[PDB]
Amino acid sequence: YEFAEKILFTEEEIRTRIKEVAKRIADDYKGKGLRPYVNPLVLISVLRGSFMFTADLCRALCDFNVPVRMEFICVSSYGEGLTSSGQVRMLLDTRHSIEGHHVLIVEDIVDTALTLNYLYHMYFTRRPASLKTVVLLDKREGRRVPFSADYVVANIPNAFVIGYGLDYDDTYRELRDIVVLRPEVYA
Amino acid sequence: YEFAEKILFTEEEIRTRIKEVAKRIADDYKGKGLRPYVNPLVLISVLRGSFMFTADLCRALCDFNVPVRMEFICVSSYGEGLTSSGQVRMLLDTRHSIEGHHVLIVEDIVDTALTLNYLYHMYFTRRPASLKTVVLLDKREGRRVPFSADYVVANIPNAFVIGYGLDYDDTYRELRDIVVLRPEVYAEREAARQ
Ligand SMILES: O=P(O)(O)OC[C@H]1O[C@H](OP(=O)(O)OP(=O)(O)O)[C@H](O)[C@@H]1O
Ligand SMILES: O=P(O)(O)OC[C@H]1O[C@H](OP(=O)(O)OP(=O)(O)O)[C@H](O)[C@@H]1O
Ligand SMILES: Oc1ncnc2cn[nH]c12
Ligand SMILES: Oc1ncnc2cn[nH]c12
Ligand SMILES: [Mg+2]
Ligand SMILES: [Mg+2]
Ligand SMILES: [Mg+2]
Ligand SMILES: [Mg+2]
Repeated sequence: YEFAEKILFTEEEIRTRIKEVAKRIADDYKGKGLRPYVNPLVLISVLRGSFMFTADLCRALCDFNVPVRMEFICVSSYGEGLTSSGQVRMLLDTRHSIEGHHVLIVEDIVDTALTLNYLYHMYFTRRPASLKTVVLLDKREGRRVPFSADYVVANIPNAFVIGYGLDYDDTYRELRDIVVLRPEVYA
Repeated sequence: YEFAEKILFTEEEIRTRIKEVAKRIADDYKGKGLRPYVNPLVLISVLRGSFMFTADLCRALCDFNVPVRMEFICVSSYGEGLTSSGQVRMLLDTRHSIEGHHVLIVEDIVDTALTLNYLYHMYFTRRPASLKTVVLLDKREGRRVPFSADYVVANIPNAFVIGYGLDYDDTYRELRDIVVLRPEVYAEREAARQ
């Protein structure tokens, strides 16, 4: 791992926390009567980074018997200095309607929050029975617009992290652990 | 699982198998000199069902120093049914070009092979340095079109399997094990869908 300045979390620590987050979620929804086919917890996994987080979480949720529905969405930048408001081009949206459904947006990391806030406001207008967010890493200090995630696996300083789905120039997504990219490397 | 007729593979087994499969891929691509940034093995994950196998496979590949670049594409065929629609819907293609690059398509299951047959043909014309496929499960007793994947984790009998990314009407994708869905469960649902 000589491209990393430090180890933030190992696969094990990540695993543990996810299970804790999943258990909290399960309790929080114990009342909503979530049932397969008719009333599942919809996970709108925001591609690409979220793919790894989403895979381990839906399984943790399953441990706690939470019936889920995976929706993968792919967004795209309109270009630098074109929106500011975090507007993104929807390349692939949910296959099913979220209207009347309990929805949970899944992101691997919230930093400036521009996109996540835009998405939250977007799905919010589609009238789901409820709408919350789960994010693996939260850079609380990086906000460019105010935004609070309902569930967070870990808060992190403003370091550039990689691994567990997170990349730098499309590299390192496959790492089992979350680490900090060495400044020597990204230079 | 009360909705299951049986469990074909548990999480542990799938885990060991993916591990062994990754070692093979590692050895096989050794001579290609895969390197991060300059020459990564391009993994094309076929959403949606491929998401889980893809997540665990790239990590197993990482265990063997295989640098990968991830690509998620989406193509639909069975919809929320039990049988192939026949047609394959290209809803999302690669972000970047695969030309000149070493590419490996990652699929959860190959049955009629209409999907992969469609994919392989599309990508072959784009001239990648190489193109191979890895399928978690092969229901070889189901081809509508011929297709031989370069890596198969497991062969399965002709039965509807769910779990580990694989669904029936967007359900059961989160299971840890791969199990056989009872026909009385989808039958009741299909009827409800009717
Ligand atoms: O709040 P922000 O400052 O936007 O930081 C977090 C976002 O950036 C990343 O997505 P990215 O652009 O890397 O897409 P990716 O998930 O496909 O890698 C990450 O994957 C989160 O979406
Ligand atoms: O070999 P074939 O007979 O083509 O069938 C196998 C394909 O069908 C399924 O995808 P589906 O269309 O169900 O979409 P999904 O991955 O999004 O569930 C499966 O996930 C493979 O893509
Ligand atoms: O530190 C970080 N690493 C990878 N992707 C992101 C997104 N925002 N900030 C990031
Ligand atoms: O057994 C099966 N379960 C889920 N997807 C598919 C596609 N082909 N065959 C299926
Ligand atoms: Mg992201
Ligand atoms: Mg990124
Ligand atoms: Mg598929
Ligand atoms: Mg399917």
